[PDB]
Amino acid sequence: ILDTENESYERRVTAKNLQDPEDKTPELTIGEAIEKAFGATKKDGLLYFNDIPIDESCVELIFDDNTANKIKDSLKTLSDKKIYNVKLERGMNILIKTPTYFTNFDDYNNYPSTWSNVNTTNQDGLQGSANKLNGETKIKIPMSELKPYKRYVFSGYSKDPLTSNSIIVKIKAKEEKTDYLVPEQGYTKFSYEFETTEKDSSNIEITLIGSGTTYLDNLSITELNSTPEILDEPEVKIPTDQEIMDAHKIYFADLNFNPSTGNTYINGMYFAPTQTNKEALDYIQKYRVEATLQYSGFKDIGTKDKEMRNYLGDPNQPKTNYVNLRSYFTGGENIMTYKKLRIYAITPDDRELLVLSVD
Amino acid sequence: RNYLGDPNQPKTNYVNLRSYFTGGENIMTYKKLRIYAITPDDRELLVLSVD
Ligand SMILES: [Ca+2]
Repeated sequence: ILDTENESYERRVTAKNLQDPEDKTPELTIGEAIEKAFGATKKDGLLYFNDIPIDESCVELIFDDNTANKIKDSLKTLSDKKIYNVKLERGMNILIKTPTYFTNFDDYNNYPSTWSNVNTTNQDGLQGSANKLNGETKIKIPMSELKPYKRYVFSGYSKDPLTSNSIIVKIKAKEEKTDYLVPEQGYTKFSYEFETTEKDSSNIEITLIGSGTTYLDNLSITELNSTPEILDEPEVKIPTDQEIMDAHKIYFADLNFNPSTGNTYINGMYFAPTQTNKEALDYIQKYRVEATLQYSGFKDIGTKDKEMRNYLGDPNQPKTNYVNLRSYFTGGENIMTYKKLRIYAITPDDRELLVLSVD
Repeated sequence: RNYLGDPNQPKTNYVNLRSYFTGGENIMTYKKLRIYAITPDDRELLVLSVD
């Protein structure tokens, strides 16, 4: 498969299966297969699609387990340790992802803005020139040349012929990731990852600071996948514990009178609606009450749901919370006024709050 | 509501002061009162004032 980040190409090519003598099919190394599978050209021994460099250095490569392990040991045996020189067997599942942004300091400059330190005067890099510049090279991308919610990889090659010193790599991205690189005599790939967000967030900034003379080439950036994220919402408005007790600050007790020694034994309750509490009287779902009955004392009487009757019985007045003390779990007895009583508002989350107390 | 309660008269705007968010109390006449017409676009306009 080819990535070629405007349209993909997939091909199929016959393998040899060395374990059969009667298969007189030709034998092909990987690199040989690629040039025929995509009509690629060899400008310098490197493979070029139309002008896009293609080999182990300039691109990213992706393998299946079998297809990778069958190279893992087929390389330590070969004379040349280049992958494109490994042959082809059946069932290899390969993938060639091309960089979206690439420079070898010889032919290719994808990057919109250029690096702060160039030094293209060289003959190293495994290819043409190489960035020497013992100093540091920054790079800034406006994030407008990037797919927003994706993660890319940053690949390239580094060597230090005196194998003494080393480099840092900062990536100002989703996160500010930190990174230290120890190059070697020969070149080595690094391929550090990072994530982008927000569709013109802060310009994404990659800085490379290294003390002592350093050598670079084939700096590739290339997409991998999408990353989910979350912005900013209107969330659960758990109102308070105070506005509850500010919603019930206005109440009225509906009373059923007794003709003999009239002491207005309670029939129920309300909680007055005004302009403000019409949100705060709504979160209270249950009502715990404990009262003082007639023939016995101060019993605990139920937590049944509210009733939502018309306030004061005035049909024009709206409907608001009614706590029918009559329907609670009394033994069947009335509830006097001017003696002890307490009503608890219990939020749905089992968090009781006192809201008034008869004293 | 029906204007003046006369069923032959048409239906026109009624502002039921009783159904408003009073604490449960009446509204006297010959003492201060003001009614605001609020257009749907949240643009209030005074339309009469008891004085
Ligand atoms: Ca190069």
